[PDB]
Amino acid sequence: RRAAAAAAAAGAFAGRRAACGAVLLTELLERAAFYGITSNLVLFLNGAPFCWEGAQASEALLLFMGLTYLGSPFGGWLADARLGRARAILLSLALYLLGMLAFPLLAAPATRAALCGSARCCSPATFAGLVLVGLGVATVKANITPFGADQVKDRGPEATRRFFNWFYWSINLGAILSLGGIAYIQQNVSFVTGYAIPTVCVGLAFVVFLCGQSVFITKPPDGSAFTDMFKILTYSMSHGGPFTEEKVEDVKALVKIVPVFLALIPYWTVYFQMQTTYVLQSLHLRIPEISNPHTLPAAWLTMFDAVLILLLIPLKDKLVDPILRRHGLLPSSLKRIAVGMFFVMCSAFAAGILESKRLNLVKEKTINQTIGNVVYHAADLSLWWQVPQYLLIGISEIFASIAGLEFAYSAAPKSMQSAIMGLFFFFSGVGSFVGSGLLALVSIKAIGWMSSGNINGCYLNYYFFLLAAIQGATLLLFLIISVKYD
Amino acid sequence: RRAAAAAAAAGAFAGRRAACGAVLLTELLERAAFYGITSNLVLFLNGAPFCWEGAQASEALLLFMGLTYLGSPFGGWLADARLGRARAILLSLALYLLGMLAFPLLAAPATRAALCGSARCCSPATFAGLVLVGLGVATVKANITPFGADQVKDRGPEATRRFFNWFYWSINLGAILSLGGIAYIQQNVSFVTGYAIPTVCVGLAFVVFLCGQSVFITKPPDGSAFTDMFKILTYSMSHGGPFTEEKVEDVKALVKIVPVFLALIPYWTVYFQMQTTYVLQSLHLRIPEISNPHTLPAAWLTMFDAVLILLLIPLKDKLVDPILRRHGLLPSSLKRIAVGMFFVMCSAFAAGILESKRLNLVKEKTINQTIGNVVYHAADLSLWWQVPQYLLIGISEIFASIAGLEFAYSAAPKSMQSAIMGLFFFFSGVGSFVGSGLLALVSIKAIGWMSSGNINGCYLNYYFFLLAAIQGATLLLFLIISVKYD
Ligand SMILES: CC(C)CCC[C@@H](C)[C@H]1CC[C@H]2[C@@H]3CC=C4C[C@@H](O)CC[C@]4(C)[C@H]3CC[C@]12C
Ligand SMILES: CC(C)CCC[C@@H](C)[C@H]1CC[C@H]2[C@@H]3CC=C4C[C@@H](O)CC[C@]4(C)[C@H]3CC[C@]12C
Ligand SMILES: CC(C)CCC[C@@H](C)[C@H]1CC[C@H]2[C@@H]3CC=C4C[C@@H](O)CC[C@]4(C)[C@H]3CC[C@]12C
Ligand SMILES: CC(C)CCC[C@@H](C)[C@H]1CC[C@H]2[C@@H]3CC=C4C[C@@H](O)CC[C@]4(C)[C@H]3CC[C@]12C
Ligand SMILES: *[C@@H]1O[C@H](CO)[C@@H](O)[C@H](O)[C@H]1NC(C)=O
Ligand SMILES: *[C@@H]1O[C@H](CO)[C@@H](O)[C@H](O)[C@H]1NC(C)=O
Repeated sequence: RRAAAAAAAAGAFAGRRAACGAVLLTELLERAAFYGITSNLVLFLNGAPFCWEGAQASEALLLFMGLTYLGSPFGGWLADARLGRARAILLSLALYLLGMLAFPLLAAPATRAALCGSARCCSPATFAGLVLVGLGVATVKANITPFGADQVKDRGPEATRRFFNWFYWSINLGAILSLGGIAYIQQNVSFVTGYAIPTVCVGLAFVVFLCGQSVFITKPPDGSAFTDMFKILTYSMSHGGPFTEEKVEDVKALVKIVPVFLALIPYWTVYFQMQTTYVLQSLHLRIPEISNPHTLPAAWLTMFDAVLILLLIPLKDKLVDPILRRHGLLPSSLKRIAVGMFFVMCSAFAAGILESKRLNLVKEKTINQTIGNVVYHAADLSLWWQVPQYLLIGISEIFASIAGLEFAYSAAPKSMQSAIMGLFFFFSGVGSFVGSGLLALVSIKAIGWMSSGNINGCYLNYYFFLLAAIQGATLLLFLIISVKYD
Repeated sequence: RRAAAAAAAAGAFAGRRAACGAVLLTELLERAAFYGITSNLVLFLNGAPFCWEGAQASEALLLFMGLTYLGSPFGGWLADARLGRARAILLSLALYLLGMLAFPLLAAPATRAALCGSARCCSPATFAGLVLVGLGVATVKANITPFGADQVKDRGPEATRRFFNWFYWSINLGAILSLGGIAYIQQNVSFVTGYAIPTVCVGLAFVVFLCGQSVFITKPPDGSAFTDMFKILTYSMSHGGPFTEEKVEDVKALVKIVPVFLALIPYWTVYFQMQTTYVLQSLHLRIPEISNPHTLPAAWLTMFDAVLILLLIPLKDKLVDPILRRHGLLPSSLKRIAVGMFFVMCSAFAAGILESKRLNLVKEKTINQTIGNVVYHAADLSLWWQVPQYLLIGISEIFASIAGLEFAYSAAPKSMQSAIMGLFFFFSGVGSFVGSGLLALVSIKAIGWMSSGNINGCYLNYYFFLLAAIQGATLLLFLIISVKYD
């Protein structure tokens, strides 16, 4: 019946198999370049060409990441009011490549003198490159996600759900490629060759759109709507009556989806802190060697999470697209976010248990292992015991990560698409920054949880339990908000 | 509108304030007597009048508890087919008082010779008394709960929801009275006076119904329905067609509510194990003294849980009857069970954290404290640190315990009321027994979690984490079952 019809829709892609693979490949290459920059920025800045202090490099990376979140709302508005999505993404990719071209030249010893030969050694060029890269990334992220789902939007709302699966899969495949191959070359072979590859990736990602301009679905720009709902918004949030035709409906949609985005700040707060502290714990756990180029990169550890995601996304798809559809289970995009939050809390609890075990074991004996150029003191507890953690968050990223994008896409006005995604990725950055502040809070002398690269004297288990409690409170609040919204 | 109407219904009781207080008082007295028997049965059996071994007394108490669960389905059937609820409860209370009269006589030194003067010293009389008490308790429990809600059933389904709140409140008040006063006298003053009081409670509970026979709502017995849906059930589970008039509907209801009861076995499995191991942990924690009669009873520790429940039930009622009704939040009786399971899992995790802290602290120093007539080795960690546990389960008993009874009452055929409650209380016993088996499982030499009254050498934290995992899996399964049922 209806189920049969929906399963038949799941039979999507179909005609448009080109228009999609192009977007998937473009996002893969863009993510590969982004992770190539982000993985080893601090090592590059604190090295031979640049004599920046560790604090300066950390602040530079923090500003670069913050720019990629702050520029998203403005990148989305530019792609809706003044330009189309295709042209905006093309301009953003051109700017991203321009910012890309700076780092290989600085890495090269011959061309470094031309740029900055004659505190910070080469602050202007590096800052300009980082600003350009951040603006390009912010404009691409806020615009590629709705542009890709535009091709599959005609076949109802299950084709856009299948597309957002292989979009996340391509993102994670690009992350694996960048953090595995490029991050290895950047630290073992040379920085020139390690930074030339992501530039070539950006160059190839630009060619794909030019080749695929004949198969994409475009929408004419419309800034009149933005003017109507920004300039004369203060004149009113509802009850337009005879004045205005249906723009009051999209004003209602905006003011109704803002609270859902606001209630998701603690989710990102916990999620980014889990990204950081999980790697912190992995560094202090027994890591086996691979050979008899040395000192495997620390970025490889992050790969672990994404390594799960790939193996889950096909499987899940099959074992979720029939199984959960013919039974009418979990159809909405908000209950899936709730399930993701539940599994985030479970992962936090598992991490706390493992950290308590590690802190109990470390009092007996400790070994030294080198990662990069620094030796960490680790207990004699195998790294693979951290596998149960990464499953639970991985399942979370199966549910909460994709469903968040689906909700941001579907529950948004047609005119302001790619601008609601801008707010989504901006509130993600706000959550990341408040999470950094939370980490700074528990590090004070009054609490002393994170008073000290060795964490054998820091109670990471209490931090994990606090994150679990925050995630539980967020789960309850989000359940209430989702019920009220529906 | 509709909300207003429902809030007005909440304005219940109203006319029937007598018919209810009578049921509440009867259940209070019955629970006081039951907890008077259960609290100190082992101490009585292993003492001066009786020279039973500890294993024999434990087996006797286990059989007594198992009888109270096994007799529930048959007690409910007797109250529906052959008798009315009022007459069945009166007969059960008479039998309960008859079984009650045995223990004071055995405790008294003069009358002990008349009963058993001339292995187990007085097995026949004690076994007969325990059998009579168990049958009486089983028949009362399966019949008092639907009889009490019968008075308030006319004013829609919010009066039966308010009644089931003050019913649980009266149960917990009776538990506090029995475990605080009676359990104190049974161990400090004398067993004769400590067992005379619950007999007087049973006697008073019998008088209340005789006084309230003029204000109760009764239903004529109907065994023809039981014959129709038992004897010729094998002839068919649906599609009756011209044969039968609407009994196929109640057959459908039975076969549709059986899976929900089956999926609740792990809930009771975890809940009873939490009842036991929480007291086990409380015994090994620093307990302050009260005076300068000595050796406060161990049963007082159980009081802790119920001590919360009282303070929650009024408050909750108010802060849930307006607040959660005008907002249309959590109206069904199964989502409340799901919330209770969530809080059970959270309590298990908190208990595991506290147990890990206690096991870390015990390695430094240990103190000795006497409870009853046995000294426990306890860490120097305050007992009140166990408060966060008992809140989380207490909230659970606010949601899962009451809503389970509401679902058992509402989702049941009109003819088989008090027989579905029999199955409810029987599956509760099945869950209790499988929980006892689970505790016996983790005590084997292969696992060794509970290899040994001192638990300083037993990993209770791993047991708590296993209970939390079981509760999470039960939460997921129950969510799926509840969605399919609705
Ligand atoms: C006892 C004190 C702590 C009050 C507890 C309130 C919390 C525990 C309970 C009470 C009200 C509940 C919410 C009421 C609103 C809904 C909508 C319901 O359809 C799905 C669950 C959800 C999201 C509930 C989540 C849990 C909840 C927030
Ligand atoms: C979703 C939430 C409720 C999960 C519960 C996690 C929190 C509330 C629980 C888990 C472990 C619990 C702790 C268990 C052990 C200790 C150590 C003791 O020295 C003080 C109490 C304290 C600190 C408890 C505080 C509350 C606690 C931290
Ligand atoms: C609802 C469920 C999933 C909650 C998760 C609880 C379980 C699955 C988690 C919580 C703590 C985790 C443990 C953390 C620490 C250890 C000790 C180590 O020597 C073996 C792995 C092991 C044993 C992990 C096994 C999985 C684990 C027990
Ligand atoms: C990835 C693997 C572990 C599959 C995971 C399945 C579990 C995690 C998910 C998938 C399907 C989900 C259930 C689908 C059915 C429903 C009905 C929905 O309206 C409420 C939630 C509930 C009860 C979901 C609970 C969580 C659930 C059981
Ligand atoms: C660990 O490092 C410390 C500091 O250099 C050193 O003294 C100690 O011997 C090292 N242990 C091992 C096993 O290398
Ligand atoms: C605890 O009990 C043991 C065994 O009787 C005893 O030897 C020890 O001294 C006791 N400790 C205290 C503080 O009483």
